[PDB]
Amino acid sequence: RPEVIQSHSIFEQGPAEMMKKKGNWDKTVDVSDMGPSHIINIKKEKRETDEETKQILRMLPKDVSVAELLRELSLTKEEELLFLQLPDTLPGQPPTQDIAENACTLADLTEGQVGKLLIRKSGRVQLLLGKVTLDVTMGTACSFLQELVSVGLGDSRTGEMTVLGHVKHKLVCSPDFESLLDHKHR
Amino acid sequence: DDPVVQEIDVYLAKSLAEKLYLFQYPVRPASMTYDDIPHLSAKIKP
Amino acid sequence: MLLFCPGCGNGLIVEEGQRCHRFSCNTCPYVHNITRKVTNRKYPKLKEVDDVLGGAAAWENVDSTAESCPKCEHPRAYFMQLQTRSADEPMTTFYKCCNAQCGHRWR
Ligand SMILES: [Zn+2]
Ligand SMILES: [Zn+2]
Repeated sequence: RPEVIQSHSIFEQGPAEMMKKKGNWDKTVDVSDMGPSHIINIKKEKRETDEETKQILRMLPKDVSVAELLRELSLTKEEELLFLQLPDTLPGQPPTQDIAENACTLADLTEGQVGKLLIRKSGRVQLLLGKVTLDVTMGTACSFLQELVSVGLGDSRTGEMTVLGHVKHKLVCSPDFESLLDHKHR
Repeated sequence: DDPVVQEIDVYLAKSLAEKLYLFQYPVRPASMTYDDIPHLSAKIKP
Repeated sequence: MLLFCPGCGNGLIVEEGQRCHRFSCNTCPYVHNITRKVTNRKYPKLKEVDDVLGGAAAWENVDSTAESCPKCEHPRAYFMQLQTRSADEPMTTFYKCCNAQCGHRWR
């Protein structure tokens, strides 16, 4: 390999580098409009950030619970499945369930109205679920697929599995410990 | 801060309380859905 | 760049087939034919330029009918624009004036 490589004072033209770079890779063998050569647009490879799946193409901020409920009321009347996490104990008594002040869960209560959900000014959201009001905030934003499915063992050995819909948003309900404590400090 | 918008009633249903499962697919993005794919079997231990 | 199989989620490798180059899984039949130009740019960090232009360098950006500097109101000053990091940065503008009994540096 010749070592004494030679150089010159002249200044490279800007477009001359651009058009040389252009000619090095703009060549395309896309003429093969054939089955093997074709590619399925709905089974592209997964770029790693799941919100950012599209690496090849045909050519974010965070929401808040006041905005989530506003989009599903005014802008779009379509129904949607939320997924919400409640506190470990709701403010109830298990009705005649043979107890001890044990925990109260949604499995113990009976059908009907259970509470009311209030949206306030300045984006505060409360779940009034008795005399007490629980606070509601947005959970971790999942972006993997989630499916809400029924499983029913209608017979001894066989049954039906049914997919009811996809789940997009998570809500977290928590007790407002400041308000509970500001009633009667200790 | 008065409740100027969306006083929403909250109701509770029990008719599916022993039936309803959440399935989730940690490696499959929310846009690629198995809605088209034909399923051949489902197995469960209850 | 890492790209992963929609089926099993193992890591893809690039290989060559009979008509195209393919992204291919090692553990399932899935392949993806590279039909068109695909790219991935690194944009690494360039050298500092701060101590490179000081001391009467070979600047050239001056032109006829160029503006005078704001303090002296004379065109006895150079001005230039450079990227300080990689070329995706919007270029910054800087200028220095050197006159008799007058030394200053401005932005
Ligand atoms: Zn694979
Ligand atoms: Zn000067």
